[PDB]
Amino acid sequence: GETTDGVYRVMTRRLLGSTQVGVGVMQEGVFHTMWHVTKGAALRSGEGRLDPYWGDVKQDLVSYCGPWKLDAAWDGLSEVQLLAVPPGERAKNIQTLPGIFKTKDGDIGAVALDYPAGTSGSPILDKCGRVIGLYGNGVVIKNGSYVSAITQGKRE
Amino acid sequence: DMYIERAGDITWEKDAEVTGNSPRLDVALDESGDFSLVE
Ligand SMILES: N#Cc1n[nH]c2ccccc12
Repeated sequence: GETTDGVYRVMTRRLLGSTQVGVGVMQEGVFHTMWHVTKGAALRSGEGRLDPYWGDVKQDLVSYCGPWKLDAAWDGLSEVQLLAVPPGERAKNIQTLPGIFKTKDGDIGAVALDYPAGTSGSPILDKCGRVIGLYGNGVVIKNGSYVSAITQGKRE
Repeated sequence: DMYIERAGDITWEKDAEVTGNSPRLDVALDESGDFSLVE
């Protein structure tokens, strides 16, 4: 199927009509998404099949056709862009300065941007266009607004 | 059954809409991959 680098919508026809359950990144022949989008299921790309290769429920990440390829990191200082791909809507870049999730195991960048659940897997990019993580796993804070972690995998 | 459809190139956009705050939050990550707030 389509193996060109880029951002893709993850769709299902199991529910009413065609529903967008999430988003992902195709880079170096590998499709990268969040685990909660596909639950590790196989994916179709035209007549072709994409099989899961690596996944981890705790990181909430999964790669297809090969190992995780994205290894850029947020520098802790600069603005970034969420390349949001909302259901039924055109891809749109949104620029923001990340906040931080402080955990017992270290700090992680976070983006305070609100999109439908089916936008999960949309990439967060640095100024060089490198994917520093995926949007869609985070928390609901005091006033009801959503804050996503900048979730990045490890390149073996 | 799940399928993928191309949605665009991954590039930085000069003159993109700038929005969103930068909160510093104490969070916990459980074995199921769910984040929660620690207070
Ligand atoms: N709850 C909730 C969510 N609101 N917006 C989201 C975007 C991605 C993943 C989850 C959510």
